[PDB]
Amino acid sequence: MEKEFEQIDKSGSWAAIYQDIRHEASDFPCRVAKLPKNKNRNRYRDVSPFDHSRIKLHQEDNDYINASLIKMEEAQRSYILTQGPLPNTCGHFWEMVWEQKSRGVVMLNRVMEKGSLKCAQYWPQKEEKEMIFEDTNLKLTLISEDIKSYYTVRQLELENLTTQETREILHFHYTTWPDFGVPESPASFLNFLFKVRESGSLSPEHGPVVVHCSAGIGRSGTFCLADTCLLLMDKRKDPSSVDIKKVLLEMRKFRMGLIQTADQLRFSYLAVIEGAKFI
Ligand SMILES: [Mg+2]
Repeated sequence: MEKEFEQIDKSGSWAAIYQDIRHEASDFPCRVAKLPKNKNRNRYRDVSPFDHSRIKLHQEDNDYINASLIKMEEAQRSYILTQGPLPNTCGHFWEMVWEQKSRGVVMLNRVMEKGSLKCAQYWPQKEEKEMIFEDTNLKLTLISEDIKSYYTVRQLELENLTTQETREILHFHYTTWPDFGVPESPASFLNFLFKVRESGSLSPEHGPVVVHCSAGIGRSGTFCLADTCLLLMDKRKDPSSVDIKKVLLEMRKFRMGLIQTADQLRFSYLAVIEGAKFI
């Protein structure tokens, strides 16, 4: 992978490789996402979940949420990629976390970036000021918060108000992805991924991890692509047979737009290369 990276870098063909992936990426219908009754549940008109892989809310009237299940068969890893919650979809977001039995939520953006709101403040900021989502009958409480230099980890408690059952959720918040471009080094991003792994949030004893940024495709795609490639390098008899382009195209069968720029594609290669040297 490193020799391939050096060749693409020296030939200046990141844009060409990226455009070939965009050209060959799967094109599946998103009929449910485009229904008029779901207009207020979507953040960007160009980012919708495919019907075949969308997560359904266990709701009789409207089961729609902009979220997709990415199921990586060989790696035995699943992820739910979703948009950053909207002011009216926070209850739906936490209903999905509850119903899917997720242990972790991975957030790759700040609430405000470039002076604009990228997602609703969907979790409580103080222990004593819990949030109640009346539409989905859930209460959410901040249990603890550990602020580090490149990321913050929070323990949240989700309570189903109907039964009074509770579930503990870990919120992994990468707070240092630059407003423009990608990080210069993948070191902090890889340390973040390893901290998510260590928590058990990506493990098969739990529901799939819920990952989002604003659209849930750019930085979200880089997170899952790096994690899956590293797992395959550890599992395979020939780790050099792991082709990041092929893994990305496989992921793109489940949600559109994963990796939004040639810069993110180059960053994903860099994170996999540096991650493999570490592992
Ligand atoms: Mg306090």
